[PDB]
Formats: sequence, C-alpha cells, structure tokens
Amino acid sequence: GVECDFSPLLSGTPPQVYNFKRLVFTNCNYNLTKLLSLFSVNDFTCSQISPAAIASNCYSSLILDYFSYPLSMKSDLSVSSAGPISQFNYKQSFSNPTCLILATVPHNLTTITKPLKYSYINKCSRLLSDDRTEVPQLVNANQYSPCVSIVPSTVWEDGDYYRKQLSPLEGGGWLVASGSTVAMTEQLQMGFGITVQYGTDTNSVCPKL
Ligand SMILES: *[C@@H]1O[C@H](CO)[C@@H](O[C@@H]2O[C@H](CO)[C@@H](O)[C@H](O)[C@H]2NC(C)=O)[C@H](O)[C@H]1NC(C)=O
Ligand SMILES: *[C@@H]1O[C@H](CO)[C@@H](O[C@@H]2O[C@H](CO)[C@@H](O)[C@H](O)[C@H]2NC(C)=O)[C@H](O)[C@H]1NC(C)=O
Repeated sequence: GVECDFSPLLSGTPPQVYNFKRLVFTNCNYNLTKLLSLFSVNDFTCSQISPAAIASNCYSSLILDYFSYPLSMKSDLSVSSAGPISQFNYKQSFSNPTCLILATVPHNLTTITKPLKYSYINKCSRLLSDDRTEVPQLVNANQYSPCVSIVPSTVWEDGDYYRKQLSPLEGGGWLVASGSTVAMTEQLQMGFGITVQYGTDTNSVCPKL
C-alpha cells in the first residue's frame, strides 16, 4: 500500500488555531515517530489512547489537524479549562480517541514559514433580540467557529472586534467576536490534533512495519 502523505503540514505557513487545517487519511501506511522526529516535541498527551498506542495501531481513519500555536497557551487547549481556545477556536471529538501535540519548529526545518504573529478568537457570542443577553457560541468538535465568517485569518490588532447582522433565517440578532494576538516566538510553535477511528474490516491506516 501507499504511504500517508504528510507534506501539506510541512509546506508553507501554518494557519492560526481557529483556521486549523485538516488532513484525512484512509488506506495508507504511516510512521508517526518519523514525522515527529522533524520537530522538537514539547507536549504529547492523549485521551482514550496513549502516545505509544497511537504510533502503533491500525485505524479505519486518521485525522490530523495542524496550526500555529504558542506553547505559552498550553492550558487553554483543555476542555476542562473554560479558556477561549477550547470554547471558541478548536475542539476535538469527545467520542473517538485523540491526541494533542505541541511542538517547536527547528531552524533546519526550512519548508515551514512563520506567520507575523499568533492570532486567536477570545470571544464568539450572539446578541439576542432583547439587545441585552449575549449567548456564547461554543465551537463544536470537528467544526470551525461560526465566527470564522467574520474574523480574518490574521488578527490585525489585538482587541479588534467583529460583528455580523444575522438574517431571520439565521435566527436574527448579531454574531459578535473579538480577536487577540500573541507575539511570534523565535522559532514557530505549533499544535497537532490527531483523532482516530477504529472499524471492523476497514482498519487500513497502519504503521510501517
Ligand atoms: C519509523 O521511524 C522511526 C524514526 O525515524 C525509526 O526508528 C529510528 O530509526 C533507526 C532504525 O534503525 C534507529 O536507529 C533510531 O534509533 C530510531 N529513532 C529515531 C531516528 O529517532 C523506525 O525504524 C521506523 N519504523 C519502521 C517500522 O520502519
Ligand atoms: C536539525 O535540528 C534538529 C532538531 O533539534 C536537531 O536534532 C537535535 O539534535 C540534538 C543534539 O545534536 C539533540 O539533543 C536533540 O534532541 C535533537 N532534536 C530532536 C527533535 O530530536 C538536528 O541535529 C539538526 N539536524 C541537522 C541535519 O542539522
């Protein structure tokens, strides 16, 4: 069989967390250890699987999400934290095994370029018709924030805010968001989210033996 193609991850400027890029793999062979050996891995944690198991099992699919992400914001990735990252930007499946990897890009990994800064959504909210009540708009597993329609791929200025008037068909009211920025680090720091699914006789994403 053919090798899983991880090259988009290694090519060009990775998106910000709320614009995470998604790679989907079926029917291919992988070597996770080899992929990760290109990076300096700072954190590698999983739910319903382990770092050793995720590198050595056969799956019906493997999903890999990737983005620029400052290591300083480690804690904001957890569901248990009610931080803006897990609330408004990026959420992994709660029903399939997952891993989250935080890594630093070495200088000798040249095909990856730095963005100007890190950006994230600090707030995504709906104003109701009473013009008073704001309802947080929590990102769903496997989806973008509804606010990706109004927040640009790079936040221009820390504290910028954004609104969209919604149609009766969309439930009326206003979608409202605010963006934050974090200074670029000496070396680019990234997050990788891996989600796996197991099937019956379709477990064809397998490690290189
Ligand atoms: C998958 O990739 C890993 C990492 O490149 C391979 O293990 C390394 O390669 C050689 C194998 O002779 C060892 O000497 C190193 O100590 C290993 N770790 C490194 C380089 O970090 C591994 O062989 C590959 N697995 C398969 C099944 O091909
Ligand atoms: C490219 O950069 C990598 C990433 O840091 C270098 O690998 C490191 O080498 C040092 C010692 O030389 C180790 O202590 C680190 O643990 C290594 N990093 C990783 C992620 O394994 C590597 O030496 C450089 N390679 C080239 C060809 O320049």
